[PDB]
Amino acid sequence: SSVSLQDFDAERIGLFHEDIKRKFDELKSKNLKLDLTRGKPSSEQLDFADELLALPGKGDFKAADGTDVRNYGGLDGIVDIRQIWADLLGVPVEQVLAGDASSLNIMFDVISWSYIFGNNDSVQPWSKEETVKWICPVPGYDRHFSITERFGFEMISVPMNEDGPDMDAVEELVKNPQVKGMWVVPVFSNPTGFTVTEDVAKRLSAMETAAPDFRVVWDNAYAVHTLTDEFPEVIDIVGLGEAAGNPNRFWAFTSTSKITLAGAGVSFFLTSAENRKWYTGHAGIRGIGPNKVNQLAHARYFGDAEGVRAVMRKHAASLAPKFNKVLEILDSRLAEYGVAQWTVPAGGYFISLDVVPGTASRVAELAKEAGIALTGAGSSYPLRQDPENKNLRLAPSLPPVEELEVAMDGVATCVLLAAAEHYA
Amino acid sequence: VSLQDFDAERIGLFHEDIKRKFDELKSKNLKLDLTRGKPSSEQLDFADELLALPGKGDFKAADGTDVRNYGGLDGIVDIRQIWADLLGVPVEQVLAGDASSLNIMFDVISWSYIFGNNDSVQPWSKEETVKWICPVPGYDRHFSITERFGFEMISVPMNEDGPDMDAVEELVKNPQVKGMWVVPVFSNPTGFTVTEDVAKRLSAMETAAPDFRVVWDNAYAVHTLTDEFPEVIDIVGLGEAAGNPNRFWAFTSTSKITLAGAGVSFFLTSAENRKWYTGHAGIRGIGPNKVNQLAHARYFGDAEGVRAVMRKHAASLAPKFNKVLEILDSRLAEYGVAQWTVPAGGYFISLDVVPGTASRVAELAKEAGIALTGAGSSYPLRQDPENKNLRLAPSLPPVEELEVAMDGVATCVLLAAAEHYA
Ligand SMILES: Cc1ncc(COP(=O)(O)O)c(C=O)c1O
Ligand SMILES: Cc1ncc(COP(=O)(O)O)c(C=O)c1O
Repeated sequence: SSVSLQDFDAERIGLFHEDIKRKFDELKSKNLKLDLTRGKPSSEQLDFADELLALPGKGDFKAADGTDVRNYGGLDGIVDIRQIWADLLGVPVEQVLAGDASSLNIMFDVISWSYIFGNNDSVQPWSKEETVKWICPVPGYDRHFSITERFGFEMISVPMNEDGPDMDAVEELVKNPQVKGMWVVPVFSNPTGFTVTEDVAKRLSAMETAAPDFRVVWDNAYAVHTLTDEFPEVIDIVGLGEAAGNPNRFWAFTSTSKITLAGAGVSFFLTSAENRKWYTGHAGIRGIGPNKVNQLAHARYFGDAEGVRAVMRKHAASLAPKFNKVLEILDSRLAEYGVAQWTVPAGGYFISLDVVPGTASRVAELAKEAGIALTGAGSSYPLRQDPENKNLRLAPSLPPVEELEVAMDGVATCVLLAAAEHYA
Repeated sequence: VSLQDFDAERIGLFHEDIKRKFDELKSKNLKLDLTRGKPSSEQLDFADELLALPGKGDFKAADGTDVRNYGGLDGIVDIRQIWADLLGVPVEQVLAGDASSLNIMFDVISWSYIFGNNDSVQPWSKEETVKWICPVPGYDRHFSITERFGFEMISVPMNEDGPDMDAVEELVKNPQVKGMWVVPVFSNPTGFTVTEDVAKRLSAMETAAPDFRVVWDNAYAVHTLTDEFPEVIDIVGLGEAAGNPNRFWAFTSTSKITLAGAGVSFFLTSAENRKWYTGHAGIRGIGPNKVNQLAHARYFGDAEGVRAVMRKHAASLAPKFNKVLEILDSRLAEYGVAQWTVPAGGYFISLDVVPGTASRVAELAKEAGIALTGAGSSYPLRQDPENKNLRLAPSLPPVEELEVAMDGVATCVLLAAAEHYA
């Protein structure tokens, strides 16, 4: 009685194909120009931080330790913003470095410097190895993969599961000394929405790796970025490494790009004492230090960690209805057919949609014909290669709800037409 | 009579007297510092408004870009256009970054080492040896970058008209030589300025390395002490005219214009070099801080607004330089122990003392509570082969502290000289 599309008989699927073609032609007739690709805050979210454009303000230029933020010096970032983030994340302030307005920049730099110089645990620079391998949980973040691609690292994929990366697979892979590191987005992961559990974190902390200088990039970009009233747990991953006897394993990051201003916020690097010393030793050759004025501006804007969480409540209220609309259209158009699976995230910036394998690129092509921009098939995979051609990323944050409704209704029609083509 | 011409008896008397004066200095329990090439608080106060810019509701660049959101690797048009106008170059030449030009210099060297630059046949990491030309006295933070990368640094004199071009043109015949540092206007620390003729030689010279780069770090491009602004040679244009369009990586910043560490940096280079840079920069991140760029554009308004700011800096700094020069004149000139630059701009005075004594002068000054930068600080690997050069940084302290500090330094110079000759 219930029958999925893949189980429709030959005639039934042919007739379905004719029907959904009608619907697609109706869609194309609307002459839409809509875009579901932009993983960035809306204007209304950026409005929240309007005061920050006037901070720290005339005459307000002393950090909490007396530092004149207007003059040179200090590689670590100012104590005011470091302490707020330490309090927010529940870690010792000593673990926290605060940078400029890009956490990606710091991730690039620590990889780059490991490549040139070696890290503090290296016996030689990564540039001297015949092959460098890097573990990539998928679906994941294109800008991560682009860094390791640029450096010529062989990227080895593993599944990103509901509780984190597949640890049976990771534990096996790291037995090869070619493997130097891995990427993970541990909370509301980009784009699955999945979150690393304590058990998986402990496995990452305790596993033994063949490379003596192996590093996990723990890019906690969505550390407080809830859609609900409940904030996710902040695992003190640096502390878990230390407890396991692998203190230098984790390079942890976060930022305020999706809290304040996207591209004009403050970044953070959290790591062990030996790793911090290594980083600041190199960073002090690269320059005199980060922008302390913007750090003070941010400290004044937030006040304290509760002030950060109050801002995140504002973002949640803005984003929630957008996620809800996408989810409700996916359900109302697709659920009955058994053609697609999608995440129901509790935070972060994306919904991850799996369609009939072999059809994701066709869905994106159909959507384009109908004036709806989707992120390309494979975009969440190393080298833009999804071996199942099934996954699509949806970005609800920017457009208004009315645009999301029309666009997602269109996407649903494209999913069904591509599926009908595939099965017929 | 110069000190070096005093006879044994006379130098002995001099030595005893100056040693007593040094002891009297050391008893004052001073805590002074002539090392910091930083703007003073009074200079930083000029930009107080900038701490509140661009202000609520003011977030659009001139082309309509929302500066609060992601994207754009080149910097915003407003600040790029002001600097293009200020420097007299096409706006297309100008990239605007974050608050450190050193960071960009480091990056382009690092990326040449890892990846090669756009004219490389292989990354610099693949070379057995990389050599780099270092005009001296020069900037320690430049030399620290090339030291960190393990490049062999080859010194050449920084003369009044720029680097010794006979020496440079010979050195670049060696394909191991991949580049060169220069501070081309009010050079750090000599105050010397590259002439048109030397710039044309740099632009036209044949280099053995196909991917040779000059770092033209024009940190003091508008940083006059007199209110006469120096010529801005369009060095990128000169390289283009000479048929070496990709030779120059040019830099400047607002660190000594607005806020030191919270300003805006600039990278000026050829089209092919810009494409190479932004290709790599776009992997490193999503782009620079456009809000601070807009803040700076609003603060200045236009190139004339930048020059008005530089006049404020000149009026603050000129009396400090004058006071230092007056004390050098009144304590040292008659003895023939020292020579010093008399700069028209920039942040330093370069002082040469009796050869073999610079480290002793710095040690004596430290005993007396006066911090001087160490001997060799303006040389690669901190190695001044004559042990004669010292840097003086007048900008931060008030002139009252400068007079006490410099009087003490002069006593140290004379004691070290007396020890040397006795
Ligand atoms: C996983 C992840 N990391 C990093 C970033 C970008 O961060 P930043 O602006 O600090 O470079 C993003 C985008 O928000 C992201 O999704
Ligand atoms: C020659 C030179 N270049 C660069 C700098 C530092 O510039 P930034 O703050 O833009 O890194 C200085 C200090 O003013 C300098 O003397």
